[PDB]
Amino acid sequence: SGFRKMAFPSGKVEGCMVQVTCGTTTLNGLWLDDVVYCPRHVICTSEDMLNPNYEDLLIRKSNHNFLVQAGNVQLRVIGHSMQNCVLKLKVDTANPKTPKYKFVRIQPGQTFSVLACYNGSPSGVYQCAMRPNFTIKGSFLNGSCGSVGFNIDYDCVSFCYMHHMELPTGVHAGTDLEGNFYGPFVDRQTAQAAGTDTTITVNVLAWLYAAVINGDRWFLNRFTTTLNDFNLVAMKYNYEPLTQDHVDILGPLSAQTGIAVLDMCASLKELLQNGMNGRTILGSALLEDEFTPFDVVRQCSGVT
Amino acid sequence: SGFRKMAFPSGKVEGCMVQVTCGTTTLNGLWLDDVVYCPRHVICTSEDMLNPNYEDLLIRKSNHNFLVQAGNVQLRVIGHSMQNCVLKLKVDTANPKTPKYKFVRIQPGQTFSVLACYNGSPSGVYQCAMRPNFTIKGSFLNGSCGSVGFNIDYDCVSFCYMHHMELPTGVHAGTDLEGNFYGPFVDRQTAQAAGTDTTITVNVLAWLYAAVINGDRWFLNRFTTTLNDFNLVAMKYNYEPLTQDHVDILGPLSAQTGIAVLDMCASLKELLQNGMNGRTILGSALLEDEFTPFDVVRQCSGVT
Ligand SMILES: CC(=O)Nc1ccncc1NC(=O)[C@@H](C)c1cccc(Cl)c1
Ligand SMILES: CC(=O)Nc1ccncc1NC(=O)[C@@H](C)c1cccc(Cl)c1
Repeated sequence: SGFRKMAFPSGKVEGCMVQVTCGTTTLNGLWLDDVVYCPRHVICTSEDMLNPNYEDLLIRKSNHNFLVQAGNVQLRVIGHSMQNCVLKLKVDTANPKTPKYKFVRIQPGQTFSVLACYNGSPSGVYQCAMRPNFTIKGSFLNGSCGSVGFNIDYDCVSFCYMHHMELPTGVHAGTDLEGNFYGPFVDRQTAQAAGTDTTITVNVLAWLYAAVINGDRWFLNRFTTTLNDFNLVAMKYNYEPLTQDHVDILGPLSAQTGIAVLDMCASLKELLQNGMNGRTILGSALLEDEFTPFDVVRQCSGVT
Repeated sequence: SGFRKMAFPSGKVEGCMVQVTCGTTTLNGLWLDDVVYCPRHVICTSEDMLNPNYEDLLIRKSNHNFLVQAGNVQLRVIGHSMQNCVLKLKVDTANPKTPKYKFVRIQPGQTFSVLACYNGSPSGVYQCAMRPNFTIKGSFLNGSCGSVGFNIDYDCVSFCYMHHMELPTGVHAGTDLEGNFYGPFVDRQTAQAAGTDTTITVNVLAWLYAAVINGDRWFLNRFTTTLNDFNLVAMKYNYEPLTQDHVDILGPLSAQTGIAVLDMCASLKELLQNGMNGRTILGSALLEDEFTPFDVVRQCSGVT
């Protein structure tokens, strides 16, 4: 028992982190096979970030200008290319620690672990959710760019995020491993505001099921609701509309606890309308939305 | 910017996890050099756990009864001994992945990362605090025993916790790596209640400093207090009394923000007396106490 914001074990990803330096700029790269992936803004100075022409900037750069270091050993760069907002540096040595991996573009509301890194060295690991507005609420400082987000399926690492930018709001923006930003963000030092961030209803419901499984039952009531009635409440509280696909994914949790999804929706509706009244659920005084139904089942079943 | 419950990268510890089986019981072991450390209750059946005589139980066990597996390879057991509540299994092979390590007995209020494991395989990593009542609020299921807690200082892993037991309360109890339980707990299936759990005042203060550093300043007020006046409030709200040692440790955070420790104590006093009024601090609707002043400085400076 007990429920925690749990991250995947980070070892397979630690073995891939390298330091990439170009001119005066140093950030992190991801070494998989004979390719190092890093944010393309490594070729920029803070002066260039105001309005960078990455094609023209990359033209003044050769293989020897990209310094890649894996711990204390230098990798020889034999090729460089730009794919969307990432640079791909071909090195002459395949990473001997390359795990079985995939590149995946996650959907908003899905979760992933982040291995924060500085100068190619891992500092920490935490669990994140891709917000419905395509930002992440991470913990990143200057030098953290190139830190990756991932999921693990037994022995396979699915890389889904590469950190690129911190908005003036203090929220984070980045790309998939093909260099496509999540959301409308561009890799430019300009005012970019994150749109309205809604609460991931299906995740809050999954977390309510985790609370019931782990003993916290005070919020359960004698009521039920319909998808349309619940969604009228969800709109008012900036919660994502619940669909039958969401109800379907909550099926295993509903079967485990014996509580119908719409009954759990009525508990959530009353929690939205009346608050927690000073009470807590799984040690939290607010409705947690960064656990997917898959995360709840995984943690409550012990998937390694 | 951004503040998260961050765990240490787990790779060095993943390379040490093994599966230990004795009779019908399977749990996790920690392989360092030519020794495997695991909870001694591995020699018990659930029938034995009611009132186990570990000395008599261990007498009916030989080196060949302890099956140690590191992934898919079997380790040859050449010795076995009981040290307090842990068994030490001498194997004929030193772990090639043994990191630089230490065994440390942490103090209540200190934090550490847990690598939850099942059948010698890592499932996840999360940050914990040793509660003032010597329990931890973790996430552990049947099979998780032997999962360890640790801290990392550059390249050295300081192992501080080994998971042994879940109390009927749903909180967790375990030992240091010499087999000494934290708290009054015994490795027996008997009613053991965790004493009163207080809030780690110095950690809440450090987290208030992290909030100020990261932009959340609404709670700052025009007031100050004294250690004795603040402690009268701390007693009423089951908060650990603040000492000058605590004020001293908060020094770097006070210097960074320019806010005197006693001024931050007055903000905390008003937060205790009036609550958050529906507001949040670092995404939390309650006062967080599982970040030490060292964790705040580390996360806010990017120590790898
Ligand atoms: C100073 C500082 O803490 N930065 C950071 C902190 C946390 N994450 C990233 C960063 N870095 C950035 O956001 C910068 C270099 C930037 C600016 C404009 C566009 C892009 Cl793609 C990147
Ligand atoms: C069933 C189940 O989820 N267990 C567990 C869940 C989470 N942690 C540990 C455990 N295991 C225990 O607490 C058990 C085996 C036990 C009982 C009495 C004394 C000790 Cl030292 C140990």
